[PDB]
Amino acid sequence: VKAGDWLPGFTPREETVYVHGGVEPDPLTGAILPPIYQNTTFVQESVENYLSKGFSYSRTSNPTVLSLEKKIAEIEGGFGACCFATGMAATVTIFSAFLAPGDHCLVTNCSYGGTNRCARLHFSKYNIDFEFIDFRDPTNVEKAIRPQTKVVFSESPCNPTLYLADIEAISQICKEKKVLHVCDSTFATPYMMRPLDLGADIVVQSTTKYYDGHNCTLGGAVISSTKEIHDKVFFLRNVMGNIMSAQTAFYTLLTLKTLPIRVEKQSANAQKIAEFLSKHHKVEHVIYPGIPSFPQKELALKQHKNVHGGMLAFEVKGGTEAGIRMMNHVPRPWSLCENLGACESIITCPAVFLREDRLKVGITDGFIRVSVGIEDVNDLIDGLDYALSKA
Amino acid sequence: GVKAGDWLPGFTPREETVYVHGGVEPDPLTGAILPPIYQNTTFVQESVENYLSKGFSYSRTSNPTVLSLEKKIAEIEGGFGACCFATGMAATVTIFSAFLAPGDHCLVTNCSYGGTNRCARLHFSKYNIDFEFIDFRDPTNVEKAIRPQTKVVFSESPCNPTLYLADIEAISQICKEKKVLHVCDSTFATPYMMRPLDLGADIVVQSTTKYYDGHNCTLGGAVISSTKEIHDKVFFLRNVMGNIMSAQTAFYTLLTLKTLPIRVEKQSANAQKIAEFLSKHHKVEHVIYPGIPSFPQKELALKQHKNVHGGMLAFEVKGGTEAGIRMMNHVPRPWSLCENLGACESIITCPAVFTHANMLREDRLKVGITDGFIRVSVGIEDVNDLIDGLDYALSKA
Amino acid sequence: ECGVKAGDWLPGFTPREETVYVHGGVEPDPLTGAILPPIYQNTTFVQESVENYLSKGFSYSRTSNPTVLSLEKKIAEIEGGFGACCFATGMAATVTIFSAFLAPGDHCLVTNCSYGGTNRCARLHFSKYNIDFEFIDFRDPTNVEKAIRPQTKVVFSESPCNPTLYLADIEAISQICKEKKVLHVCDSTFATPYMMRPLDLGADIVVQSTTKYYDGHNCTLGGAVISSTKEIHDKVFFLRNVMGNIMSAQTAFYTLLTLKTLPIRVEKQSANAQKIAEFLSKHHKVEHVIYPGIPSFPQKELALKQHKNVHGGMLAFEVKGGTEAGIRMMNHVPRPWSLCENLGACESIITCPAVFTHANMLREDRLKVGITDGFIRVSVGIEDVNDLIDGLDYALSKA
Amino acid sequence: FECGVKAGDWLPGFTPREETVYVHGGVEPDPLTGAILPPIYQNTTFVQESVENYLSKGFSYSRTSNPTVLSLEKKIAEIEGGFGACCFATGMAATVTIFSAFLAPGDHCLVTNCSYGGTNRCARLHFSKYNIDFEFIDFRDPTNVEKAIRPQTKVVFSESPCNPTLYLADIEAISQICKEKKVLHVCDSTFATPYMMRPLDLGADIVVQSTTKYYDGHNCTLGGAVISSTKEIHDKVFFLRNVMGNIMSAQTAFYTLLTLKTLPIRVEKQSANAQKIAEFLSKHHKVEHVIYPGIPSFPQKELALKQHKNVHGGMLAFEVKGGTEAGIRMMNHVPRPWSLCENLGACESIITCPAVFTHANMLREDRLKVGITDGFIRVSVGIEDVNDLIDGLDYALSKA
Ligand SMILES: *Cc1c(COP(=O)(O)O)cnc(C)c1O
Ligand SMILES: *Cc1c(COP(=O)(O)O)cnc(C)c1O
Ligand SMILES: *Cc1c(COP(=O)(O)O)cnc(C)c1O
Ligand SMILES: *Cc1c(COP(=O)(O)O)cnc(C)c1O
Repeated sequence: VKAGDWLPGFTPREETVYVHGGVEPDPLTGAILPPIYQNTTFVQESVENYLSKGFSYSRTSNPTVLSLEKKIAEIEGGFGACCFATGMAATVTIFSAFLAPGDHCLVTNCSYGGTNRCARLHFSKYNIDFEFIDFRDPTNVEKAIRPQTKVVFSESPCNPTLYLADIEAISQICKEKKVLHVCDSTFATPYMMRPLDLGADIVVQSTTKYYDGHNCTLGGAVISSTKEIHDKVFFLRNVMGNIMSAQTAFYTLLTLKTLPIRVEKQSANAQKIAEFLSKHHKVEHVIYPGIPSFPQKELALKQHKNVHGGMLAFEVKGGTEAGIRMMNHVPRPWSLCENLGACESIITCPAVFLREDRLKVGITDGFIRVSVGIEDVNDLIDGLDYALSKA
Repeated sequence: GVKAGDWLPGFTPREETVYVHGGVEPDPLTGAILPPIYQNTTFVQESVENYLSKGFSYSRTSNPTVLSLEKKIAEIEGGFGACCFATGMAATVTIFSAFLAPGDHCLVTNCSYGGTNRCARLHFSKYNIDFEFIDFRDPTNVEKAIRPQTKVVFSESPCNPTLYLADIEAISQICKEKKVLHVCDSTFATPYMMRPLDLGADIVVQSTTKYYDGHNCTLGGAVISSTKEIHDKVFFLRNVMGNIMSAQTAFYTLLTLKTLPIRVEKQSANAQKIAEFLSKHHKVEHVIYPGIPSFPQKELALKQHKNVHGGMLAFEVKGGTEAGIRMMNHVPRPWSLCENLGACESIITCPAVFTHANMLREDRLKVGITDGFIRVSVGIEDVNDLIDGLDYALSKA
Repeated sequence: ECGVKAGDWLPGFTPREETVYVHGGVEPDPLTGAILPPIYQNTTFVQESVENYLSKGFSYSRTSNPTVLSLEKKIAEIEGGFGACCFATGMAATVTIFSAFLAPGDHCLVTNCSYGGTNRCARLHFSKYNIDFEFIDFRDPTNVEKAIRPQTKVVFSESPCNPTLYLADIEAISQICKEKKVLHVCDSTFATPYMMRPLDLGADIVVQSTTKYYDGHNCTLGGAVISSTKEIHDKVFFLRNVMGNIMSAQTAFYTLLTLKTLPIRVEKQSANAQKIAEFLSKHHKVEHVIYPGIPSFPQKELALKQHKNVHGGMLAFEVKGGTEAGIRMMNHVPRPWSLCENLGACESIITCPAVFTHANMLREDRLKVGITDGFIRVSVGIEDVNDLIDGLDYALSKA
Repeated sequence: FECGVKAGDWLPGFTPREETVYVHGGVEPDPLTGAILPPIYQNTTFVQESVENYLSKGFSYSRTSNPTVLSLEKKIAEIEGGFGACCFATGMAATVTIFSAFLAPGDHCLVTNCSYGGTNRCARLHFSKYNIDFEFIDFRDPTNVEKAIRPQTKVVFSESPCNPTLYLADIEAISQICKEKKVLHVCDSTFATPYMMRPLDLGADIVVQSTTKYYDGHNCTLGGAVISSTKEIHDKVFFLRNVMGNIMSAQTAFYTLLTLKTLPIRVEKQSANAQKIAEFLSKHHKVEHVIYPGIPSFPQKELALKQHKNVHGGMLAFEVKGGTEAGIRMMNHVPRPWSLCENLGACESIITCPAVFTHANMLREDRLKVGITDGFIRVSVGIEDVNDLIDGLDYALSKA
């Protein structure tokens, strides 16, 4: 083999896949990065050679988006991947493809609020029955499955309570029951957990959070384990017109190269911050998979690779008013906003951004979600200490 | 005392002024004449109490650049509001997802855009929604087919690719009398030639990919709503389905929309000349263009078309499918053999051999797509080069 | 006849003007068929071997880039030159000209009412290199003939001039410089190739600020040097690599998009400008109007000989009442007008050089370069001309 | 620590630590919208509200200044520890602006003889035509710089580490010498990055950066930066950048603002991988010499540990046994994940041989005078798994 070739029998290791996976220099010019195909249509050789070069119209497929999809499928370990404008678009495409009137769908009751509301308020009007259950015990999944059940939709770790779901056990249950297991691994990243290695049928990802990790783009990704699922997803994406654009795909191809080192820094910072918070006299409870008080420490040790993530949560003593004061006084470098998984550490209120339906979802009084970034951990802890001084 | 930066109080801007400036003012912070690109996911909040005080939180729900474009588009189309989407298909599917439910009936023109038709029949009907495809050239047919289950009447004019016209005013009168939502896709028309919201339509769907862009650069869609209620439901469902337009695409479209009037004027003058040339060419059987006397709906065209008759035309070659294939395989530069329309670059397509090549012949003659039908999207090149290329190609058929 | 197929031009085809603006120097992407050139937003290019170094034509984006190269071939075709080199700004292009073709002890003739950037560039920077710049009247070519020295290497003309709209006979000056064997460089930013191509008229080098009409949307900055011979082009290319002022791929993509509508943009701008100049010429508050399309124009013979299709989107006038009247007018110019510094855009722009850009310079020099006290520069856009005239009328009512 | 600041403010008197500055320096949420990232002002001109309020909002024309570029410039000035900074289309543009602003006919300028080939070519092929004398000397000894200073000397242009021999220059001693002799000190710290060495901290007057390499670190954009220690130097550079029309674009500034946030962790990973790779290469039968500041064989190890912070860098060099032919064989058989190209400092590992690619048309004596031997290989270590990089290098050396 010569320059530009991978060694025969090569299995690139993880970080190599994040830097190089599924992307090669441009054949025409040798450009080390994939050029941006900011372009609607593609000229055909003739009528008989329609699609001979692989492209026709950017709503159906785009070369930059295709390069990103190949990289994403390689990173998550699936057959194929389809990229979308947003993570909600990926979720909605899954629900549109695999649910018909009369079908049943099991969802984790602490899913992302957008997923829950899109199921509850929109798709329910098509006479699809969504049942929200506790995924912490896989036996609940096994006993709630009906003959009409098509999709089991898990999420691990959960937004924002950080509950874990045993992806391997749930997937075994679903294979025995012949139902599609879809897993939302946005909080974990493939660097900490790949549900496809654990038997899941589909992975859904909001690339907005960690794939980007720069507060730059929006994006979604559906990673399919087989060709049939992938082809159904691709067809429906073309039908619904929610494909990701070439510029976003270029941004994400760039940002994905640093996901491992970013997540390593974020999870080290998060470990230190969780320990600090767990020894703080104004903090009632701290949720982080890496500290011994984590209720699902056994599952986290079984399921998490490399790290325990940049996401944590905590409750301030005194409830809603103390939490609101603290968040109103959290100083820079923190940012009080709605995203997560970025270089910029973010602090959020889930509720104030009915308590009867929220206390059942785990978001109790004074629940604070923390997305740790890559700043100096001491500056972050200084800001947190000052903010807690106002609680 | 009107000063620099203000509009004169009682002076409504005219059309081209609206296309250049509509709904976009210089950046308050810096004075930037173009609004900056908010290539940015999230927006910092001043406090928990002052949530959304500056109007933004998350770009999937709303983005400042996208919002500027939406204000310009709503101004140009003459509606209350607008929501911009990643594609035109996204906008159409958002309409269908918002206003249809199992058991409802929806009327669509049988010569709709292929994507609209395929989206209805292969996806939404699995939700037990009945889509009936009737001929919209006679509004009394729409008046007949409306039932108590009917919720949406989906018209298109001019139609892709047959350029059939629908009388938006008469159809809107019908739907208003019958209390049913009239949605019109005027992508082929552009707001410069026809504004369905002026003609009584309740919703307009646009694929900004075509003429709003006009440069083969971006994908995009738009839903322009006549009332606050329709706009609010479209906005909510767009946030739910995550198919909003990107900020970079919105910037591109804000740039290209400024030249839509002159672009469409050049394209339509070129198209008139090309249609006349084709109509007096011996290897051409039929020519379809609203601006030549042989157009079957000349009365409606003169009634509801403004300024121009469009850059789209169509024609049939003598000898049918094989002759059309030969000709299209021999259409030289400056022409492009591809799938888009409405761009500065002139484009030749065969919907029977490219878009509906997998479709059977028996049902493609019902869409009016004869085999040998050729869709022409005229660009802004010198019309003599375009005619020379067409003549060379026709010599091969 | 022939047997060319789709994607081919007819044999020996010479595209007409507008066709060159839409398609010139750009073919679909050979790899994918993409109708537009993809953006090569990347720094370095991988080589397949030591032997095949540069075999695919690219190594490093500072030296050259595929998107920039597409734009450069298009611009060379549009201006009718051998080659083109694209730069980050128009001033970058001009500075590269001056850096390449002047040395200590050399003489260079510049039009006295040149653009302020070129004048400042020569007087405040390059003069330090013992290059002697002389600023003369270019409205009479015999002035150019009489000012040429044995040490002269460059004659830098500009037509129409920024902002006086003075013209220069590019053909006669080109004849003079050919006779005495000195390089003729011409800045035709204000004209655009759609109105005047100096290389057609015997110029050796054309300099363009693509920021203005090439862009025409107030979006990007950019410059271009178009060379009539391979030797000049190679010198410019080498120095552009040395100085690191190449245009970026994103800017090149923007300009490739915007250039496609320059003909229709300029047609609309010039029709609007003709109507606006005719309106202002009759105006109570207006002292003079300067536009090549009205009989008032002093150099109308040269304009009719030298201008193709249009007389441009630029005009200028003088408000009666001096600097205070100018200031009142500017302070009350309403939308759709904009009070700013660019020109050639779809958005109509208006400004007064004496109180904004040239406020620091002494009145004697302003009058020396023809910029009177009430001088107003007007870049006409593509808005409805009636709204523009209404705005001008109100602003003048406050004068 | 008893104050009353709230969300959006820094703590009073706060000086953030290094990584915090890389993420947040020079940048705050957008006042209009709260946008956490600076919007891209893809925009030429800026409307003025009045004749009297001209420039009251800070901007007029993007060739002179642009808000995105200014945000990046503030971040860079904070990161390098300087008064001000101006950003340019390329690094060569930054260097060219320095040479244009501070040199006149008859002036003398000392340049490190192993400077980046572009700077050397810039000096000899273009600026020397203005009767500016450029003398190229060995900067590894500050006494050489002091003895080589002439009455007409105005600029001393150091580089450390130098492209590509990785020679070091004692920035602090050279700065002391220049400050005594009242001469400008410009330092090209492109290879080092501010994360490893900040020459303004060590007394330099001007820092020149190619943001193309490590600031970007993604093979994405070109750019340059001039960081000035005083307002006077900064104003001179600003004025001349407006004259030269070589300012950075807003889009490039946005890209670089994005990528600068990960420079610390990127450089940490790159330098750890580079330490391992240099050891593995110090260790090979086909390798004659390895040059990396982090291994004991480095000739300037003492200066390296005095001057370098946190890391020893992602750049290394070595020389294969067997000269140009073995070097060519290895280069022709360097497999993925390596790339054979001309940039450096990126996430993608890059390898090249200057004597056969960029300096191939250069005389051999001229190359050996700069220390570019026949088997000389320049290695830019990325952030891939170091074992894959080592396997690729081992396969390539097997075919040498
Ligand atoms: C944010 C999020 C989503 C939605 O992705 P978007 O890009 O915002 O549409 C889905 N799932 C999870 C777990 C998320 O955190
Ligand atoms: C092309 C087209 C569409 C689809 O719009 P996209 O932007 O391609 O998704 C819808 N309607 C009509 C009339 C069209 O021509
Ligand atoms: C504006 C202008 C220039 C300078 O070009 P920039 O892109 O602004 O640097 C040069 N010449 C003329 C005639 C101009 O109008
Ligand atoms: C690459 C480089 C430069 C030139 O910077 P560009 O961005 O390529 O113009 C200058 N100095 C050093 C040390 C370099 O490595």
